[PDB]
Parts: sequence; structure tokens; C-alpha cells
Amino acid sequence: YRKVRFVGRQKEVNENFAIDLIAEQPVSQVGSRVISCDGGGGALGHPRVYINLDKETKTGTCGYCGLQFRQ
Amino acid sequence: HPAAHGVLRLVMELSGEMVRKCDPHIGLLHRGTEKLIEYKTYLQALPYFDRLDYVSMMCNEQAYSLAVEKLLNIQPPPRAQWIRVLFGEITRLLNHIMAVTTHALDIGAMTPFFWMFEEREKMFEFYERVSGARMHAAYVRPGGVHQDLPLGLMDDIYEFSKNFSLRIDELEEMLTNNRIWRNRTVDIGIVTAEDALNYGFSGVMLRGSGIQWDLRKTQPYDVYDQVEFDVPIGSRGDCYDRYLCRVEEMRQSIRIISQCLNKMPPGEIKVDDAKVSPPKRAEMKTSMESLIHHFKLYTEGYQVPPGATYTAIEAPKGEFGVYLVSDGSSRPYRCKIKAPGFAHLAGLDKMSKGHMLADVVAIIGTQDIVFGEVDR
Amino acid sequence: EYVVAKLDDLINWARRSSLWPMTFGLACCAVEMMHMAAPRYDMDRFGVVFRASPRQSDVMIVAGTLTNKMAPALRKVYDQMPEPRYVVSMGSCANGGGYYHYSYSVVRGCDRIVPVDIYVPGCPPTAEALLYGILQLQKKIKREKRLRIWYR
Amino acid sequence: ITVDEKLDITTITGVPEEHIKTRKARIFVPARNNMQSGVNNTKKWKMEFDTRERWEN
Amino acid sequence: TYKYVNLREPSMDMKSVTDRAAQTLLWTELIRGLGMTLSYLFREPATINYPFEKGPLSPRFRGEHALRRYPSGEERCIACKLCEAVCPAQAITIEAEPRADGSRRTTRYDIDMTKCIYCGFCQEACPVDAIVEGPNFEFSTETHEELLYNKEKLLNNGDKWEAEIAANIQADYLYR
Amino acid sequence: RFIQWLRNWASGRDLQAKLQLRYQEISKRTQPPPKLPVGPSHKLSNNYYCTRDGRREAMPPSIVMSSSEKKAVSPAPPIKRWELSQDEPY
Amino acid sequence: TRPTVRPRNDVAHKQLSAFGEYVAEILPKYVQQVQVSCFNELEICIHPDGVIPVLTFLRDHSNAQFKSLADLTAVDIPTRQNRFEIVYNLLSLRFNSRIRVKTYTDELTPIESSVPVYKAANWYEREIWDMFGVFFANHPDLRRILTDYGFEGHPFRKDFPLSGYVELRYDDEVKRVVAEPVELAQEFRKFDLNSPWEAFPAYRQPPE
Amino acid sequence: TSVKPIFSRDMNEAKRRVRELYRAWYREVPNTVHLFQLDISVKQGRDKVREMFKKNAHITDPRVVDLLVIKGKMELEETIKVWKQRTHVMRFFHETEAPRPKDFLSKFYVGHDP
Amino acid sequence: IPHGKGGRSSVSGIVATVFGATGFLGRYVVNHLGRMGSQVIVPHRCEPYDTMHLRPMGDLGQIIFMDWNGRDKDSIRRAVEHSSVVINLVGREWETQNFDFEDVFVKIPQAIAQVSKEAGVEKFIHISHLNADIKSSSKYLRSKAVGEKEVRETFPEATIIKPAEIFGREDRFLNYFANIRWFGGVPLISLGKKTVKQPVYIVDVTKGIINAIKDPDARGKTFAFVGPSRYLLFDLVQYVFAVAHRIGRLFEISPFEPWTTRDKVERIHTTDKILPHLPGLEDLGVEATPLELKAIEVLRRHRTYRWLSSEIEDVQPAK
Amino acid sequence: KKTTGLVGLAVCETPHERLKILYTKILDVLGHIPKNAAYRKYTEQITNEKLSMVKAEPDVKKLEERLQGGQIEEVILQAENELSLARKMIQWKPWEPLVEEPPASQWKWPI
Amino acid sequence: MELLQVLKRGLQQVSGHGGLRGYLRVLFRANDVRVGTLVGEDKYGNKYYEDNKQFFGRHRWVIYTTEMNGKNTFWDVDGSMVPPEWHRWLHCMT
Ligand SMILES: NC(=O)c1ccc[n+]([C@@H]2O[C@H](COP(=O)([O-])OP(=O)(O)OC[C@H]3O[C@@H](n4cnc5c(N)ncnc54)[C@H](OP(=O)(O)O)[C@@H]3O)[C@@H](O)[C@H]2O)c1
Ligand code: SF4
Ligand code: SF4
Ligand code: SF4
Ligand SMILES: [Zn+2]
Repeated sequence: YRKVRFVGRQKEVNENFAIDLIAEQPVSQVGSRVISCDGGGGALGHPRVYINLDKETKTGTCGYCGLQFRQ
Repeated sequence: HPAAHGVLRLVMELSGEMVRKCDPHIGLLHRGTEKLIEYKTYLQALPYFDRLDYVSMMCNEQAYSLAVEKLLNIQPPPRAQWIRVLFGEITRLLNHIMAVTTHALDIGAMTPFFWMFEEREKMFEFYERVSGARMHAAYVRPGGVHQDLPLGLMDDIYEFSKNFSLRIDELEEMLTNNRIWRNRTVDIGIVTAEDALNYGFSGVMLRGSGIQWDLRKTQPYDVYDQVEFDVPIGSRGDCYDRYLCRVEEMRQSIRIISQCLNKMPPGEIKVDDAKVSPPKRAEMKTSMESLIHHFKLYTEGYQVPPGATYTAIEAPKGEFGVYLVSDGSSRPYRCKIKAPGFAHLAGLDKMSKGHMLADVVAIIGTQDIVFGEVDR
Repeated sequence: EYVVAKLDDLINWARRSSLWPMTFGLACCAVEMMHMAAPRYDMDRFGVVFRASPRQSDVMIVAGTLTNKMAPALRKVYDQMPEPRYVVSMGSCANGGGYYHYSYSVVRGCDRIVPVDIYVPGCPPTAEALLYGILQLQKKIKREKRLRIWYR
Repeated sequence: ITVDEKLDITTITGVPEEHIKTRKARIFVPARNNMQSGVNNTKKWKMEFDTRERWEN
Repeated sequence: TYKYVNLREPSMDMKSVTDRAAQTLLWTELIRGLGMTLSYLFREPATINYPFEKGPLSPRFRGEHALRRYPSGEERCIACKLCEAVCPAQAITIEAEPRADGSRRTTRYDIDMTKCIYCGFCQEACPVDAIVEGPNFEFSTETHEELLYNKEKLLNNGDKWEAEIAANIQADYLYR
Repeated sequence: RFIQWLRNWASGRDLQAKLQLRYQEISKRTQPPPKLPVGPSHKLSNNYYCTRDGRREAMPPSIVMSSSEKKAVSPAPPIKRWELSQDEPY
Repeated sequence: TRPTVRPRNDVAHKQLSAFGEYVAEILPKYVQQVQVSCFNELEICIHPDGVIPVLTFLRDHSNAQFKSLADLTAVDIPTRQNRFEIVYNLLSLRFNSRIRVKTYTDELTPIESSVPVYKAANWYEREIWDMFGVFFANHPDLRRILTDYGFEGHPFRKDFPLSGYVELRYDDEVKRVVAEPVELAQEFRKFDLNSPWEAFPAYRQPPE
Repeated sequence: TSVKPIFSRDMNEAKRRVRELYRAWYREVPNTVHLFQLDISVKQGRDKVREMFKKNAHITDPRVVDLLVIKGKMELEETIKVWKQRTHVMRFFHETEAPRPKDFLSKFYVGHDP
Repeated sequence: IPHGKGGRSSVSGIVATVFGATGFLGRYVVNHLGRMGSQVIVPHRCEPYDTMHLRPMGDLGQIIFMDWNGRDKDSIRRAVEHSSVVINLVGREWETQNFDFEDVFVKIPQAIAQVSKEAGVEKFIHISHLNADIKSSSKYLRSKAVGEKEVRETFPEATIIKPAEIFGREDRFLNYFANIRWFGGVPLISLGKKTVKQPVYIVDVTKGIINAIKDPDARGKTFAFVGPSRYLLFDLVQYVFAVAHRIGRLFEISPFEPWTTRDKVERIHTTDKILPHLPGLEDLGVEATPLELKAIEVLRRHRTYRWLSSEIEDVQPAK
Repeated sequence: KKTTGLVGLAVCETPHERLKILYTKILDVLGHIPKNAAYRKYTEQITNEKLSMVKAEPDVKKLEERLQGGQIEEVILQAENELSLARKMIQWKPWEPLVEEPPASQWKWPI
Repeated sequence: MELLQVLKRGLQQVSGHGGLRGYLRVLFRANDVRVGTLVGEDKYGNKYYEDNKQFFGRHRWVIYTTEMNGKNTFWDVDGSMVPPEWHRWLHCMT
């Protein structure tokens, strides 16, 4: 019903996905209590937030950072 | 066409060869302006003042920011005032290039149009290096200038503005002692009486005919008292001696630029107290108190106290006034604009009677009518 | 054949060798077109001479902003243009109306009046993305009138 | 002078089209978005109209 | 203060009238005036030869849109809903959803390229530094059905270059 | 050359302020990384809000309105005239 | 108080206090409220019968010339029991001072036009007729400026919703360019930005 | 009612004024049918005018009737002259717009309570 | 399914597919479908520029263009896959110098009565004419009757339409007259015996379709369109000269688009007022338009102002 | 002089006795306004301080100072039209007390 | 005597740059006929010449060659073919 708008138009769509490209990161380890992640370099990227890494042990990708972060 | 590119339909019951009755029609570009600012905030509705003229870019937003600082009880900081003059007296070398060229293209001279716009493109370069963009720059804010101008622009304004007095020495030999253009413009459209003040005119088509007065040294704006210059007057009351203000003001604007490069104090740019200016990008990214005034200054606007106001600056063809009733919350109440074209063009019907039809196209160019500003 | 389809390597080259634009300078995108006729990015003598009369023009260029009180005066002027006519709209107000898309007195788009070929976006497009606009219009002329009378 | 006193109910017509008899208005006092606790949102009687269809483009 | 222009009488003597009657009759003006000031054609013309040469610009220029992403990809957007609240023209149209991993992202992201009035108010409202007015005026499509942008155009249009954009922002983040 | 002094017999003579800046004396770039200070009461222990108060100023003070040998005072002293600006006033 | 706060002066705050003291003293037939604006400006409330004379008193005099009409405007206000608000504005060219004339009105009650006193307000009065519907009496030429030939809403008032009723289009069904009912392709979202806590204590309304 | 009128006083100068301008419009129907080169029958243009004046007959008040006069007085400037380019006149004749149902059962198939 | 007002920018459920749609009959249909708003997939043969005046009818994404030769199968099997209705009006006048003209009304309405029928369409519609009779006339008028007969085999319920003769705005039927500023006005053939036919107005035929396109229950029930009031005379040709007061072709001229010294002089005077038991227009309501109201408009020659119209006809007899 | 500054006026002709006629031309009219108005109480005061400086002292230039009109032909026109105000001032009555107070809540701005 | 005083420079400039074939091959696209001073390196065969610092605006001229990604021989140059790195260079942005 809807798919007629790209008959002979090649339907240009995204190729790589970051739906899960998190997982190829070597999730960082520290051996501490709280760590900063202004991830992506200073004065760029998301603001600095302090995460508690004490479960048994992960952080939660800061809410912003996306990258899997842990101890 | 070839009369403002595609606007201004006017009727002329011409009396044989003379006109003796002329009554134009505006409203072909109305767009619904003043209805639509009621549904925006203060910072968000700023780029509809930039589009209210065409060619004045920093001269508008100079009379919006100054009409909101009054309501806030905030002055701009000292470096923020010597930036506004270096731009507010560089758009007076753009509104006067157009009024002395497109006037002389309707008459029929070809080259000084081309001879000046080839030179003019050295000066739309300067907007792009400072704000980011080509003509309509959202740069001035109600707390001073947005951001700092790059390393440069003082070895590049200085190379430019030391070599502009030769380019204005060409139009003197094209036009002034020319005979045919003097014959096309002497003693034409002589409205000089105190009906040329009962009509409520602003500047030139005033002071070029008699009355010496302008709002730059009878009222202040800024740190603008600290410059020295003289205000050119006209002798008789016709178009050729309100032409000669526009040639002479361009020489006097070079003096106010060369006096402005020497005086800029280093310092801040934004108003400091952060309920009006946003903070730095390297400041809203470490501390906590900076997001709450970066975030909430972008969901809702400021909070400005109630009470009306009015102001006026010297736009390079007249005034530019705002009657900005603010209720007391983030979205303003009525915002009535005063611009020329109401005075400057209601007084054409007096001005045109007795002369030919080919005198009428000679009249209109000297008022420097820019449409969308008849949207007042 | 090879005889007939060769002939549209001249007529479809003659039609793209000299366009004669009418323009409707209405609002701020008038001035940023006049800098293209200014000799920096000089519009003329790269093929395309400037402004003419409505009886003689090929390819009109809408700019500015179309209100209600200009909507019949556009369509009347579009009629007088000849058969191989083309319409280019520059400006971000002849594309769906800039802002003033929500205010009462604007024809919301200027495609609702005429059929327009090449859309050029940008509050004022920089006379740099307009030569790239018309050099898209010349690349559009790859059509033929041969293999129409010679097929059917 | 010519002040011509009388009494007749002021009702105006002509300006809208057909939405006089189709739509009933509604006057209400707004009441405190409860996720916060500031009471400046009250203190003004407003009016607001009916809601109709919203399809999908 | 003052200045008086065109306020001067003629001399009106025997000498200088012949100086003026040589002007009107034998044209000491109008040839010395503009038979010489015009030609003066002998300067070099200044024409940008456009398909090959291009003109100067500046590293804060405004143009086509983009969405950056981090080192190894994260789609830098976080759908915080500010780039849509200060578009003056109401172009942006965001509809988020809690994505399955737990971090929130967009689903639909729509920028008209016709209502876009080209402020630079999206570029500066963003906390996480994602949506950037990218420096390429390459445009001029042929259908109004096309200039509406989706999410998965902008990323493609934002990863056709990031060597272009990240050379610009590193030069210019020090002011703002 | 012969095309050089022909431009000097016509329309004055400049040869230094040419129209195109395409030749030398044109600025190339700028080197340094810019650093911008933050001055006006950004610091601590004296510089402080409730002394900084850029808003919260009172309503317009009304004068006597409804519900003495006054010398007919003007709104302001009248405008004194101007000079004639000795650069070249004629 | 500090830098970045506007310095006032008591000079103009005393002179413009003292000047317009006797504009209520010498015409107490019309002037019914005068108040001084805190930014050194004057407002003077005038009953609508005194539309011509208090201008005419100002228009020529030795002590208050006010010979330039800068701005005539008009504001509409629901909940006032008299809707509109006509605001005149003048300029003392001899004296460098401003004064505003705020005359209230209603729809059906006409206003005697200020055409003969100032010939600047010829076009400032044909306009207000189109945008609100105020009928200025005995106008020498009343017409239709800044609107189309089909609007019947007087759109700058609060009862005309932002987009119109008459969204226009073309069709080839004959040749014409014809109207239609209004048909938007987007909602025009209405945000809510009015936040609580009553941040301004000075302008505070009486409690009730 | 303490407010001065516009033109009339009470119910008699008003209801002779409205009968005055009807004789203008009745005369100035068959002029515009050739002054704009529009091809309809001339009796259509007279039917629309006698339709239009009966619309407003529910008024029990002066100076409201006088307000409608000013609108009716104004249109004879544009219509008797040539200021509307053939298109602003033809909007009174809704030729393009589809017919509305105006009966209950036909609304119920199409449309959520108009 | 529908939504909201049907003025513009609505959904209205239907997804048509209108073949042809460039000529006088096919274009004026699509105008009324670019109002109520629907995916009117219009394919065109070989005309990029000649279809440009069709685009400000579909709002934004309503219409869509495809190219197709007609004889090949899948070029017409690619657009018919997503559809609700599909109407046909393809065809022309005289035989071309490349095509064969015989099966073009037989195989080609069958080439889109192919897997198009199978794929799941409904309300397939063809056209007819009030004079197409298998008796020995004509080369065009019969061999349209082949298309009435040989294509009826497939799709046993269609509502094939049989409109009358049309007068309109940009047509060829009436415009074949008054273009005869020439060395003489020769009628056919110096006789007024059977003139005239029923000139139905083109707005009614394009209003019959759009009332049938969701009728419902109009399948197989073929229809015949009533004409004006009432028959007409030879006075028509005198009436045409009464008020008149006496695409994609080529680059310079197309040397053969003629007035056809062939059957065309008698392709219109064979009248055959057919069966009045056909339902056929008023029950496909509601439309009944005369000639003498819409006759001023399309007739247009060098007077351009002064008409002074009083010319009329009685009925004529056999009314 | 031949230029009167402001174009539209003319040097024609006599100062110092064109003025003193027009002050006392109004003073006869100024006595007629029924004296409880403050209008006479100020307007009598501004003309007497004027004419006591005017009559009768050279030069033409010295009259421009101490009576702050513009140039001398325009100083005529400040007083020329105050006459035209004065005879209108009898017609309506500003000195009478106030009429038709507005309905007690109109000039209260923050709603 | 400037007819040979400055044509001597142009004689090696016009003639001896690519012989007889290499001169008119660039003449048939525009009047861009001056051989530039320096060369670029990138990328395909399109040596983006950079002039002798004796111009501004026309001192960074590029050349296109043939069929980037499905184009014609030489008679279709649209200007958007450039790699997204020379945008930092061709526009004089750094
Ligand atoms: N009901 C009536 O009264 C009546 C009267 C006369 C004729 N007709 C016939 O009913 C239909 C009305 O069409 P019309 O009035 O609009 O005139 P028309 O000129 O025939 O338009 C019909 C379209 O069919 C196209 N066409 C011709 N041959 C084609 C082919 N092999 N393949 C694809 N398209 C072809 C034509 O040119 P393109 O290929 O360039 O598109 C034309 O655009 C036609 O079939 C016509 O022959 C009916
Ligand atoms: S929105 Fe664009 S086209 Fe419209 S006036 Fe502004 S710059 Fe010009
Ligand atoms: S770029 Fe910033 S403002 Fe825009 S959606 Fe992402 S987080 Fe929100
Ligand atoms: S440039 Fe401005 S208007 Fe355009 S999308 Fe960004 S914020 Fe919105
Ligand atoms: Zn992080």
C-alpha cells in the first residue's frame, strides 16, 4: 500500500547501525569507586558525570556516553 | 518590473502629460508580521527584525536589543558597545551604496552599479568571518554581541577602509559635475515647507532641506558620544541636495570607523549576570549551576517586567521605532514597528503634482524605499 | 535513426545556450541575486544574459515571497511565456514559505500556482549555490523531441 | 450631543463563517500541573475551544 | 555640528564666465569627465571561474545539516528535545522511545529544508554537541517531496564527511 | 609600458590602491589559539548576587492624577545651536 | 548598584515630572490621568472627546510645541469593558522630549479623526481601520490598505486565529485562481512556557 | 446607550440608506459582466445581490446597520472601477467547492461530527 | 479508509491508476482526483515536459509518474500491483505510421486486462462511444466495437462507460469546426439530415466517473450518457459561426498531424442514437447540463468582446 | 542675510515691530477668556517676559538669545499661531471641571 | 615595442605547454588556459593546481578529468564531484 513511492528509486537507507555497536568496546576497568567520563575529549562530548561502579561490577554507559564502562 | 523589481502597483490619472493625481497600493508583501511575534519568545523572534529591512543588517537588531535592555534595567558591557558602532557605522556604507546606485540605474546609468558592487563584495566578506553567514546574521542579542570576532579583522578592515575614499572619488566624477544628471535632478520634488514636517518625516528629506536635527547627537545610544563628526545639511530643498547628503555621509562614516579602531577596550562581550546571557560552552559542561541557566533559558525565555516603552535610532534612511508592550512573561504582547515609507511615501502625492510622468521615477529613488519595511 | 536523433544534439543545445531570465525580485533574495550580476560571480557571459521583458524570456526565476495579492499577477505573467518555458524557484520562501508558513497572508509554497523545476534551498542562497542550481538546469536538458515523432 | 439612549442587545455577525453555532466555548480555571508546586499558573480565567479530528499526513 | 554643501554663488565676473562658457559650448566637461574615467578598462577583470575555481568562505559558515557520532559509533544524539524548542520556524520533529538497551535515542527525526530559516539556533542549543550546520551548500534537488529530511538521510549526509566538519569545530569552539 | 602611462593620463593616477587585493599586502591567515577572558565580577568572596542585581526595579512612579506661580517650565532647556565644523564647511 | 545595570538620572526624572504637572492643571475637562514612566517618558490619559483639542493645544504653543507625530498605534485588550487602546505619540523638536496620548475607546463608538491637526495621520488611520475596525469619523479617504480584497476578520485582533480561513490554490478546472477551506499540513504546535512561582514581587497584584 | 451614532439616528434614516445603495448595485450588475470579460448570464449577478441583503434582517438596533453600510458603501469603489483583476469578484460564486451534505444521515457516513 | 474534510490533503481511501491522462479526456479526470486527494498513480508514455502542467494537482506525494511502452507486459504489471480501481481511456484518432491500429483496441486493453486482473484489482473500467457499432462503419468506429466485444471476454463485470459526444474546453470535436477559416465552409455533405448528436459537457462525464468510483454496486452495469436539451439541428454549424462571427509533437512542426482526408469526415456523422434503456447518466447522478449556457466560453475568435447573444434552437423535433 | 535658514520661509521684512504688534494683538484676545482658567494665568506671564525683552533693542541677533525661538522669521511663527489657538480656546471650555470618569478599572495595566 | 617585450614570456607559456594537443584540449571547456605554477597531489588524476600567490579568489583552481562514478566523458561537470577534504581547502577556509 505504501511501498510504491520507491519504485525505481533505490530506497536509500542507512548501512551501518549503532543500534548495538557498543559491544565491540573493550569495556574499561579501573579498580576504584567513582570515575569521571567527559567522553570524547575535553570541551567536547557530553558533560562530566560521576558514576558509581559497585555491583559486581559495571557502570551503565553514563546515560550519555553509550560506551560500556565498568571496573 | 524595473521599479523595485516587481512591486508597488500605483494608479495615475495623469492630467494630459502632467500627473496631478497619484495614489499607490501597498500590501503586496504583508506576510502577517505583527500578528506572529505574539506567539514567540524574545530571543526566538529576533530574526524577523533582521528581515524587516533588506539591506540594513546590524542597524536593525540594534533597535530591538536596545528596546529590551531598557525594559530589563541592564546596560551592555564596554567592549559590547564599540563592536556595535563598528558595525552600525559599516551598514551605513551599504544602505548608501544602494541608494546612489539603483537610483542611478532607474535613470539609466549602467556602470556605477557594477563599479560599486564589484567593490561591495569585499564587505559581505566581513559578515561571514564574524557571525557565520552572508546577509542575515543573528548576531546582536538583548545582552550584547553573541561571540567574539576572530584573530584578524583589524588588518583587514584597515586595509579595506584606508582605500575606500578613492572609490567614492569616482562617483564625484561620474555624477556631481556631470551635466545630464544635474539636468535630470535639479529643483525637482521641492517639498520644503512645514508641511514637510507636518507629514512627520524622519531624516534626509528633512535636513537635506533645512532643519538641522538627528538623533545621534541630540540623544545617546551607547558609548557613541565619544566620537566626533559633523552632520551634513542641504541648502535648497530638492533631490540634488538630498542626494548630496548620501555622498557626504559616506565620507563622514569613514571618520567614525577610523575613530573606532583606536578605542576598543579588551574585555567581556556578554552581559555577565547570566539571567540574560547564556554561559560559555566550556562552562555548561563542568559546573552544575550552568545547565539550569542554559537549559531553562532555551525552553522558556527571560522574564521581563511589564510596562510599555518606545525608542528610536537613526536607521540609514529614517528612524526605526518599536512600541514594545510587554506583559510580564516569556511571550510578549503587541510589538508595533515604526519605519519610514509611511511618512516618506504618503508625502509623494504632494510632491509629484505639476511635474511630468518621467519626473516621478526620479522622485522615488531619493526616499530609498525598501519594501517589507512598508510593513510598519 | 542516426539522422533524426542527431538533430536534437543541436536544438537541445541551442535551447540551453542562452536562457533569458525574468526574475521576480520581491524580498531579500532579490539582493543576493544582484550580486551574481555583479562581476564577481558574473551571471552574464557564462551563457545566460540577465533580465528582459515578459514576452521574450525562457526561464523565469521566482524569488522573495508570494502573498495573496501577488498570486493572480504571477499566473497571468506565467501564461504569456512561450512553450519551452521553465520555472526555477530560489529562496526558502518559494519552497513552502520560509517562515510566514503559518501566518494568514502567504501562499504556502508557490508550487500550488505553477509547476516549478529546480528547487534551491537557503535563506538567501549564496549566489554560489545558485550557479550550481542553474548548472543543474542545463544538465536537466538531456531530453529529445526526436524519438518521439520517430517512435510513435 | 445626539446621545440617543435606548437598550438593545449587542450581537455582532459577519466576521467568522459558520463556526458560530457549531462550536460551544469553554471557560475554566487552570489547575496546577501537579509535578511541581508553584501556584502562579492559577489566578486567570481563560477560555478554550473544542478539539476535533487530527488525522495523519 | 554643521556642514553646508551646494551653498555657494558663482563668481560672476568677466574672467570666469569664459571658463564656464567654454564648458557648455565646447565640452571641457563630459569628455575629460567620462571619456577617460571609463577607459580605464585596462584593469584585470575579477571573475571567479565557477565550475573549477570557487570563492572564499569562513569556518563558521552555515549550510547543510548533519548528525555527528562519537569514536566508534554511538549516534551522538540523546533526544533531549532542545534543538526543536528553539527552532524559530518549527522545522524539527522528534519522536523518541526508550530503546531496548536502556539508553534513550530517537526514532524519527525530521528537518524540513524549506522551513529551515538557517539560524544557528540548533547548532548552539545542543548540550551533547551533536547537530551541526555543515559547510557545504551543495543542494538544488528537483522535487518538493525530497527536501524533507529523515533521520537516516542526515547520518549518511553526516558521515559523507567528518574530516570536513571536525576540522571546523576544533578551530572555533574556543570562542563559544 | 605604453598601456601603463595611458592609465596615468586618465582618471587621476593611483597604482597603489588597486581594486583587486589579489596581489600582495593581502593577509594570509592567523596563527595562534585564541583565549578569551571573563572579567566583570566573575570571581568570588565579594562579587556576588543581591549586589549584582540586573533586574527587579520598581513600577513607574505615578504623579498626581484623578480619582502656584509656576514660571511655565519647559520639559527641558531648549536646544542651543551648533557650530559650523571647521574642516571645510563650504 | 553595580556594572551592567543601567544608571538613572534625577534631572529628567524631575523636569518631566514638573513639566506635565500643568497639562492637567490647565485643561481639566479632558485629562483624567497622568503618570510618569520610570525611564523618563510621559503618559497622559485622555477621554475620547478630547481627541482633537488636547492635540490642538499641543500642536502650537510657546511652552510645548510637539510638532512631529512619530507613531500612531492601537492595541486591543479583552477584559477591559472598553476594548481597544489608541496611543498617540509626539515629539518636541525644540525641546527633545516625548509624551504619549493614551485614549481608550470601543468598537461602535467612533473617534473624531486627527486628520486636520496633523496631515501625517492620513495613512496611520486608514490602516487601523483595516486591522481592528475602529471607525475614525469624517476621514477624507477611508479605504483598504495592507489586506486582500476578501478578508473580513480585521486580523490583528485576538479573535482571528493565526492562519486564516481562506487558504488559496490554483486549479485548471477553468483558468482561475480559487479559494478553499483552510488545510494545513502540520498542526502548528502550541508550546507552554508560562512557568510558576511569581518571580516579580514589585508589580504584584492586590491579594483579593 | 450613551454613545453618538455614525450616520443615522433611529430606524428611519438607516432603513432609507440601505435602500439607496441597493439601487446602485442593481444598476452595476450588468456593467461588470462585460467590464471584466466574464461569460455568465446576467440574471445570475442579480440573484446574488437580492440573496445577500436578506441575510442580515435579524437586527433590532441602530449603528450596527450603519456599520454594514460602510462595508457596502466601500465595495462600489473597487467594483465600479477596475481594481479587482477578475478573480476577487468571482469568489462569491463557489464553483469549485464540493457540496456539503446538510442532512443528518449523509454526515454520518463521512466525517466525525462536523 | 477516509479522514476529515475532502477539500485537499486528505486520504479518501481510494488508490486509482489512470492510464492515458494527457489528452483532453484523460487530463480533466485527474483534476477532480487531485482535490479529494488519493494516490492517483498516472503513468505516461514518452512525455517528460508535456505532463508538467499536471503536477500542481497532486498535493505532495499524491501523484507519481512512470514510463511504459504499452505492448510489453511487465511495464504495465509494475504499476497495477498496489491499486484499488483502475480505469482505462487509452487510444487515439487515426492510425500512425509505426503502429498497426487493429489490435491496439484489442490486445492493448487486454494487455492491461492481463495479470492486472489476477493481482487483486477491482472496479476495472473501460470506455465506449455512442456510435461504435459492428455494422459496416468505420475503420475507427468499428474496431472500437472489437474493443467492446473482444475485451469483454476477460473481466465479465466492468461498468464500461459509453459517453456521448463531448464538447469541452480544449477539445477536438467542436474545435474541428470554426477552424475552417478556409476557401469555403463545406458541411457533411451539404446536408442537414441527421445533425446533430448529443454534445454532453465534459464536466459531466468527469463527474459520472467520480460518482461511480465509489458508487457502490456498479459493476457490469454499463452506462450511456444523456446529452443536452435536446437533440440538435444542422443549425449547430450555423450556431458555431453565430457567436464566433466567422503536445510533444516536434521541435519546429510535426508534418503529419492532419485533418485526415479519410473516414474522419464521416466518423462523426453516422449518429446512431442508441438504446434508451441504458440507465445511464441521470441514475449515475446528478448531472444535466445544456449547451446554450456553456457555448460562449470555448468559442473564441477575433471580436473577443462583443457577442450580443440571441441564437437558439427550438428542440429540435423528434425531441 | 537673504537665506532664512529653513527653506519655505522668507525674509520679508521688518523685525522688532512685526513682533510687538502680534504680542499685543493676542493680549487683547487674552483678556477675554473668563478668568478662572489657569490658561490665562500662564499665557499672560509668558508674553510679558517676552515683550519686556523685545521692545525695543538692537540688534536683530540679540533678540534671538533670551527668547529661545529659532531665527527671527521663525520666532514670528511661534507667536503667529498661538493667536490661532487662542480664539479657538474660547469655543470649547477646558476650564470647566472633569467629565465622564472611566469605569474605575481601565488604567491598571498588568490585568 | 611591447609587442615582443612581453609576448616572449607568453610564447613559452602558450606553445610549450603540452605541445599542439595539450593546449586546445583545455581551451574547449572555458577560457581557463593559464598553466598554474604549483601542483596538488590528490587524488585520482585531477591535480588541483595552486597558483603563484599572484591572485585571490582565482588562485586555487581545480581540474576535472573523466567519469567519477558513472558520468560522461568530459561534457558533464557539475562541481559537486570534489572529495570532502578539499572543502577545507578549495573554499580558502584554511
Ligand atoms: N468518449 C468520446 O467521446 C471519445 C471521443 C474521441 C476519442 N475517444 C477515445 O477515448 C479516449 C479519449 O482520449 P482523449 O479524448 O483524451 O484524446 P487522445 O489524444 O487520444 O488522448 C488519449 C491518450 O492516449 C495516448 N496514446 C495514443 N496511443 C497510445 C499508445 N499506443 N500507447 C499509450 N498511449 C497512447 C495519446 O498520446 P500519448 O501516447 O503521447 O499519451 C493520448 O495522450 C481515447 O481512447 C480516444 O481514442 C473518445
Ligand atoms: S526568508 Fe529567505 S527568501 Fe524570504 S525574505 Fe528572508 S532571505 Fe529572502
Ligand atoms: S542534538 Fe541535542 S538537542 Fe538535538 S536531539 Fe540530540 S540531544 Fe537533543
Ligand atoms: S537552522 Fe534554525 S530554523 Fe533551521 S533547523 Fe536549525 S534551528 Fe531550526
Ligand atoms: Zn561518558
